[PDB]
Amino acid sequence: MKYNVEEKGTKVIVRGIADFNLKETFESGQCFRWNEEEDGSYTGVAYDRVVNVKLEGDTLIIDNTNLTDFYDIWFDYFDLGRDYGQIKESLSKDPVLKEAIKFGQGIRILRQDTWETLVSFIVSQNNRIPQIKKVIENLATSFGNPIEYKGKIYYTFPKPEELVMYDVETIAKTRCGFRAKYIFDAASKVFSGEINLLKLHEYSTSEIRDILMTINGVGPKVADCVILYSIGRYDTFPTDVWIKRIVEHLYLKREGTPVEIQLFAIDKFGDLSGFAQQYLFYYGREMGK
DNA sequence: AGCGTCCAGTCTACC
DNA sequence: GGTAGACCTGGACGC
Ligand code: NA
Repeated sequence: MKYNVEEKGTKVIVRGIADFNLKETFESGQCFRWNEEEDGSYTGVAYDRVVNVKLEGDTLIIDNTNLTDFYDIWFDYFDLGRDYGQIKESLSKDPVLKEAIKFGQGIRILRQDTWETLVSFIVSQNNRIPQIKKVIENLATSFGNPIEYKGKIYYTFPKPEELVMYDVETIAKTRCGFRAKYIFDAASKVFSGEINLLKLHEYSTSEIRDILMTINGVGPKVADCVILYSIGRYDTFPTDVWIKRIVEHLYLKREGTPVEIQLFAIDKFGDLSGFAQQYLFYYGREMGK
Protein backbone atom coordinates (compact mmCIF):
# COMPACT_ATOMS: atom_id res chain seq x y z
CA MET A 1 0.00 0.00 0.00
CA LYS A 2 1.30 3.41 -1.06
CA TYR A 3 0.08 6.59 0.63
CA ASN A 4 0.85 10.29 0.59
CA VAL A 5 1.04 11.36 4.23
CA GLU A 6 1.05 15.02 5.24
CA GLU A 7 0.71 16.91 8.53
CA LYS A 8 -1.61 19.93 8.18
CA GLY A 9 -2.28 21.87 11.40
CA THR A 10 -3.81 19.68 14.13
CA LYS A 11 -4.39 16.82 11.67
CA VAL A 12 -2.69 14.18 9.52
CA ILE A 13 -3.91 13.65 5.95
CA VAL A 14 -3.58 10.31 4.16
CA ARG A 15 -4.24 10.08 0.41
CA GLY A 16 -4.43 6.87 -1.61
CA ILE A 17 -6.91 5.14 0.73
CA ALA A 18 -8.45 1.94 -0.66
CA ASP A 19 -10.65 -0.88 0.70
CA PHE A 20 -11.69 1.22 3.68
CA ASN A 21 -15.07 2.33 4.99
CA LEU A 22 -15.46 3.77 8.48
CA LYS A 23 -19.02 2.62 9.15
CA GLU A 24 -18.32 -0.94 7.92
CA THR A 25 -15.09 -1.24 9.93
CA PHE A 26 -16.50 0.31 13.13
CA GLU A 27 -19.75 -1.67 13.06
CA SER A 28 -18.21 -5.02 12.08
CA GLY A 29 -18.34 -6.32 15.67
CA GLN A 30 -14.63 -5.88 16.41
CA CYS A 31 -14.66 -2.65 18.42
CA PHE A 32 -16.70 -0.56 20.85
CA ARG A 33 -15.39 2.98 21.38
CA TRP A 34 -15.83 4.56 17.94
CA ASN A 35 -18.89 6.78 17.57
CA GLU A 36 -20.37 8.58 14.58
CA GLU A 37 -20.40 12.38 14.52
CA GLU A 38 -22.98 14.48 12.63
CA ASP A 39 -20.64 14.89 9.63
CA GLY A 40 -20.25 11.10 9.27
CA SER A 41 -16.77 11.14 10.81
CA TYR A 42 -15.99 8.91 13.81
CA THR A 43 -14.50 9.97 17.13
CA GLY A 44 -12.77 7.28 19.16
CA VAL A 45 -10.61 6.68 22.21
CA ALA A 46 -7.80 4.13 21.80
CA TYR A 47 -4.22 3.89 23.09
CA ASP A 48 -4.78 6.76 25.58
CA ARG A 49 -5.63 9.16 22.73
CA VAL A 50 -8.78 10.74 21.31
CA VAL A 51 -8.90 11.20 17.55
CA ASN A 52 -11.48 12.04 14.91
CA VAL A 53 -11.30 10.08 11.67
CA LYS A 54 -13.10 11.26 8.51
CA LEU A 55 -13.05 9.60 5.09
CA GLU A 56 -13.69 11.61 1.92
CA GLY A 57 -13.30 9.24 -1.02
CA ASP A 58 -9.66 8.15 -1.00
CA THR A 59 -8.64 10.81 1.55
CA LEU A 60 -8.52 10.06 5.28
CA ILE A 61 -8.44 12.98 7.70
CA ILE A 62 -7.32 12.18 11.25
CA ASP A 63 -7.92 15.16 13.52
CA ASN A 64 -6.16 15.71 16.88
CA THR A 65 -3.05 13.77 15.85
CA ASN A 66 0.52 14.33 14.69
CA LEU A 67 2.95 12.58 12.34
CA THR A 68 4.63 10.77 15.27
CA ASP A 69 1.33 9.34 16.58
CA PHE A 70 0.14 8.47 13.06
CA TYR A 71 3.20 6.32 12.32
CA ASP A 72 3.48 4.92 15.87
CA ILE A 73 -0.20 4.15 16.56
CA TRP A 74 -2.77 4.82 13.83
CA PHE A 75 -1.06 3.35 10.75
CA ASP A 76 -0.97 -0.07 12.45
CA TYR A 77 -4.31 0.50 14.22
CA PHE A 78 -6.19 0.85 10.92
CA ASP A 79 -3.95 -1.87 9.41
CA LEU A 80 -3.04 0.47 6.52
CA GLY A 81 -0.04 -1.53 5.23
CA ARG A 82 -2.19 -4.47 4.13
CA ASP A 83 -3.66 -4.97 0.65
CA TYR A 84 -7.31 -5.88 1.29
CA GLY A 85 -7.98 -5.76 -2.47
CA GLN A 86 -5.90 -8.92 -2.86
CA ILE A 87 -7.62 -10.46 0.18
CA LYS A 88 -11.08 -9.87 -1.31
CA GLU A 89 -10.00 -11.20 -4.73
CA SER A 90 -8.65 -14.41 -3.15
CA LEU A 91 -11.76 -14.87 -0.99
CA SER A 92 -14.21 -14.06 -3.82
CA LYS A 93 -13.34 -17.42 -5.41
CA ASP A 94 -15.93 -18.63 -2.92
CA PRO A 95 -19.37 -17.54 -4.21
CA VAL A 96 -20.65 -17.17 -0.62
CA LEU A 97 -17.84 -14.73 0.28
CA LYS A 98 -18.06 -12.83 -3.02
CA GLU A 99 -21.68 -11.99 -2.18
CA ALA A 100 -20.82 -11.06 1.42
CA ILE A 101 -17.90 -8.88 0.30
CA LYS A 102 -20.06 -6.58 -1.86
CA PHE A 103 -21.76 -5.25 1.31
CA GLY A 104 -18.52 -4.87 3.32
CA GLN A 105 -15.83 -3.88 0.80
CA GLY A 106 -14.25 -1.44 3.25
CA ILE A 107 -13.90 -3.68 6.33
CA ARG A 108 -10.39 -3.67 7.77
CA ILE A 109 -9.34 -5.58 10.88
CA LEU A 110 -8.14 -3.07 13.48
CA ARG A 111 -4.99 -3.87 15.48
CA GLN A 112 -6.18 -2.88 18.95
CA ASP A 113 -4.49 -2.72 22.36
CA THR A 114 -4.21 -6.17 23.98
CA TRP A 115 -5.46 -5.18 27.45
CA GLU A 116 -8.43 -3.19 26.15
CA THR A 117 -9.40 -5.95 23.71
CA LEU A 118 -9.16 -8.51 26.52
CA VAL A 119 -11.47 -6.67 28.92
CA SER A 120 -13.82 -5.57 26.12
CA PHE A 121 -14.48 -9.14 25.07
CA ILE A 122 -14.67 -10.31 28.67
CA VAL A 123 -17.51 -7.77 28.90
CA SER A 124 -19.00 -9.11 25.64
CA GLN A 125 -19.80 -12.65 26.88
CA ASN A 126 -23.53 -13.47 27.01
CA ASN A 127 -24.18 -9.78 26.26
CA ARG A 128 -25.71 -7.55 23.54
CA ILE A 129 -23.62 -4.92 21.69
CA PRO A 130 -25.44 -1.77 22.92
CA GLN A 131 -24.92 -2.93 26.52
CA ILE A 132 -21.25 -3.87 25.93
CA LYS A 133 -20.60 -0.31 24.68
CA LYS A 134 -22.29 1.22 27.74
CA VAL A 135 -20.28 -0.93 30.18
CA ILE A 136 -16.99 -0.13 28.40
CA GLU A 137 -17.74 3.62 28.48
CA ASN A 138 -18.65 3.25 32.19
CA LEU A 139 -15.28 1.58 32.86
CA ALA A 140 -13.50 4.47 31.11
CA THR A 141 -15.54 7.23 32.81
CA SER A 142 -15.29 5.63 36.27
CA PHE A 143 -11.68 4.41 36.19
CA GLY A 144 -9.86 6.01 33.25
CA ASN A 145 -8.02 9.29 32.67
CA PRO A 146 -9.52 12.54 31.27
CA ILE A 147 -8.34 13.81 27.85
CA GLU A 148 -9.89 16.68 25.90
CA TYR A 149 -10.81 17.33 22.29
CA LYS A 150 -12.89 20.27 21.03
CA GLY A 151 -13.96 21.23 24.57
CA LYS A 152 -15.32 17.78 25.43
CA ILE A 153 -13.76 15.43 27.99
CA TYR A 154 -13.07 11.85 26.89
CA TYR A 155 -11.74 9.04 29.09
CA THR A 156 -8.93 6.56 28.45
CA PHE A 157 -9.61 2.86 28.98
CA PRO A 158 -8.43 1.92 32.50
CA LYS A 159 -5.13 0.00 32.78
CA PRO A 160 -4.77 -2.98 35.18
CA GLU A 161 -2.94 -0.67 37.64
CA GLU A 162 -5.97 1.66 37.57
CA LEU A 163 -8.36 -1.19 38.48
CA VAL A 164 -6.66 -3.31 41.20
CA MET A 165 -7.41 -1.00 44.16
CA TYR A 166 -11.16 -1.44 43.66
CA ASP A 167 -13.36 -4.24 45.00
CA VAL A 168 -15.62 -6.34 42.75
CA GLU A 169 -18.72 -4.37 43.78
CA THR A 170 -17.10 -1.07 42.75
CA ILE A 171 -16.27 -2.61 39.34
CA ALA A 172 -19.85 -3.94 39.16
CA LYS A 173 -21.19 -0.35 39.25
CA THR A 174 -20.27 -0.19 35.54
CA ARG A 175 -23.31 -2.49 34.99
CA CYS A 176 -21.10 -5.43 33.89
CA GLY A 177 -22.98 -7.84 36.21
CA PHE A 178 -21.44 -11.26 36.97
CA ARG A 179 -18.51 -10.26 34.72
CA ALA A 180 -17.11 -7.98 37.46
CA LYS A 181 -15.15 -10.89 39.00
CA TYR A 182 -13.74 -11.67 35.55
CA ILE A 183 -12.48 -8.10 35.10
CA PHE A 184 -11.15 -8.26 38.69
CA ASP A 185 -9.20 -11.47 37.96
CA ALA A 186 -7.86 -10.18 34.63
CA ALA A 187 -6.60 -6.97 36.26
CA SER A 188 -4.95 -8.92 39.10
CA LYS A 189 -3.16 -11.44 36.86
CA VAL A 190 -1.82 -8.80 34.46
CA PHE A 191 -0.88 -6.34 37.25
CA SER A 192 1.19 -8.98 39.06
CA GLY A 193 2.99 -9.84 35.80
CA GLU A 194 1.65 -13.41 35.89
CA ILE A 195 0.30 -12.77 32.39
CA ASN A 196 2.65 -10.62 30.31
CA LEU A 197 0.72 -8.96 27.49
CA LEU A 198 3.77 -7.40 25.80
CA LYS A 199 5.49 -10.77 25.31
CA LEU A 200 2.32 -12.65 24.38
CA HIS A 201 3.09 -12.42 20.62
CA GLU A 202 6.29 -14.48 21.14
CA TYR A 203 4.11 -17.55 21.78
CA SER A 204 2.21 -19.82 19.39
CA THR A 205 -1.55 -19.28 18.99
CA SER A 206 -2.31 -22.40 21.08
CA GLU A 207 0.06 -21.14 23.80
CA ILE A 208 -1.58 -17.67 23.80
CA ARG A 209 -5.02 -19.30 24.06
CA ASP A 210 -3.89 -21.29 27.13
CA ILE A 211 -2.26 -18.30 28.85
CA LEU A 212 -5.34 -16.08 28.38
CA MET A 213 -7.79 -18.82 29.41
CA THR A 214 -6.17 -19.00 32.89
CA ILE A 215 -8.17 -15.83 33.65
CA ASN A 216 -11.56 -16.55 35.21
CA GLY A 217 -14.11 -15.56 32.56
CA VAL A 218 -11.85 -16.01 29.52
CA GLY A 219 -12.79 -19.02 27.40
CA PRO A 220 -12.02 -20.00 23.77
CA LYS A 221 -14.02 -17.16 22.16
CA VAL A 222 -12.60 -14.28 24.25
CA ALA A 223 -9.09 -15.69 23.75
CA ASP A 224 -9.58 -15.96 19.95
CA CYS A 225 -10.95 -12.39 19.84
CA VAL A 226 -7.80 -11.14 21.58
CA ILE A 227 -5.70 -13.26 19.19
CA LEU A 228 -7.41 -11.90 16.04
CA TYR A 229 -8.21 -8.31 17.02
CA SER A 230 -5.03 -7.54 18.97
CA ILE A 231 -2.26 -10.05 18.14
CA GLY A 232 -3.16 -10.17 14.44
CA ARG A 233 -3.16 -13.93 13.85
CA TYR A 234 -5.41 -14.10 10.79
CA ASP A 235 -5.49 -17.91 10.50
CA THR A 236 -8.16 -17.83 13.23
CA PHE A 237 -11.97 -17.87 13.14
CA PRO A 238 -13.67 -16.67 16.36
CA THR A 239 -16.99 -18.53 16.55
CA ASP A 240 -19.91 -16.69 18.10
CA VAL A 241 -23.56 -17.77 17.96
CA TRP A 242 -24.11 -15.58 14.86
CA ILE A 243 -21.23 -16.89 12.74
CA LYS A 244 -22.29 -20.42 13.76
CA ARG A 245 -25.81 -19.88 12.37
CA ILE A 246 -24.43 -17.95 9.38
CA VAL A 247 -22.04 -20.76 8.34
CA GLU A 248 -24.78 -23.35 9.04
CA HIS A 249 -27.26 -21.58 6.74
CA LEU A 250 -24.84 -20.64 3.94
CA TYR A 251 -22.37 -23.57 3.84
CA LEU A 252 -23.27 -26.67 5.88
CA LYS A 253 -27.08 -26.86 5.41
CA ARG A 254 -27.22 -28.65 8.80
CA GLU A 255 -26.72 -27.86 12.50
CA GLY A 256 -23.31 -27.92 14.21
CA THR A 257 -21.32 -26.96 17.31
CA PRO A 258 -19.23 -23.74 17.39
CA VAL A 259 -16.14 -25.99 17.24
CA GLU A 260 -17.00 -27.79 13.97
CA ILE A 261 -18.01 -24.48 12.35
CA GLN A 262 -14.55 -23.23 13.35
CA LEU A 263 -12.34 -25.97 11.86
CA PHE A 264 -14.38 -26.03 8.63
CA ALA A 265 -13.74 -22.30 8.09
CA ILE A 266 -10.01 -22.41 8.95
CA ASP A 267 -9.64 -25.34 6.52
CA LYS A 268 -11.42 -23.49 3.68
CA PHE A 269 -9.97 -19.99 4.25
CA GLY A 270 -6.52 -20.63 5.79
CA ASP A 271 -4.47 -17.51 6.54
CA LEU A 272 -7.43 -15.31 5.49
CA SER A 273 -9.99 -16.86 7.88
CA GLY A 274 -10.12 -13.77 10.11
CA PHE A 275 -10.95 -11.55 7.14
CA ALA A 276 -13.59 -14.00 5.89
CA GLN A 277 -15.18 -13.92 9.38
CA GLN A 278 -15.52 -10.11 9.29
CA TYR A 279 -17.18 -10.13 5.84
CA LEU A 280 -19.64 -12.87 6.85
CA PHE A 281 -20.50 -10.97 10.04
CA TYR A 282 -21.35 -7.61 8.47
CA TYR A 283 -23.25 -9.54 5.77
CA GLY A 284 -25.24 -11.44 8.42
CA ARG A 285 -26.16 -8.16 10.12
CA GLU A 286 -27.06 -6.67 6.72
CA MET A 287 -29.41 -9.57 5.86
CA GLY A 288 -30.78 -10.00 9.39
CA LYS A 289 -32.21 -13.48 8.81
C1' DA B 1 -52.11 -0.79 29.45
C1' DG B 2 -48.73 -3.10 33.14
C1' DC B 3 -46.90 -7.33 34.02
C1' DG B 4 -44.58 -12.09 33.07
C1' DT B 5 -41.25 -14.24 30.14
C1' DC B 6 -37.28 -15.03 26.91
C1' DC B 7 -32.32 -14.21 26.35
C1' DA B 8 -28.29 -12.05 24.27
C1' DG B 9 -19.99 -17.40 26.48
C1' DT B 10 -18.04 -19.28 30.54
C1' DC B 11 -18.06 -21.64 34.90
C1' DT B 12 -19.60 -25.10 37.89
C1' DA B 13 -21.26 -29.33 39.26
C1' DC B 14 -21.99 -33.66 37.66
C1' DC B 15 -21.94 -37.25 34.36
C1' DG C 1 -12.64 -37.33 29.01
C1' DG C 2 -17.74 -34.01 27.96
C1' DT C 3 -22.13 -30.68 28.84
C1' DA C 4 -26.98 -28.88 31.13
C1' DG C 5 -28.09 -25.27 33.65
C1' DA C 6 -27.18 -20.75 35.90
C1' DC C 7 -26.04 -16.32 35.15
C1' DC C 8 -26.21 -9.62 35.64
C1' DT C 9 -28.61 -6.70 32.87
C1' DG C 10 -32.20 -5.08 30.27
C1' DG C 11 -34.79 -4.60 25.93
C1' DA C 12 -38.30 -7.17 23.17
C1' DC C 13 -42.09 -9.66 23.17
C1' DG C 14 -46.95 -11.76 24.05
C1' DC C 15 -51.62 -11.22 26.21
NA1 NA D 1 -10.76 -19.11 32.03
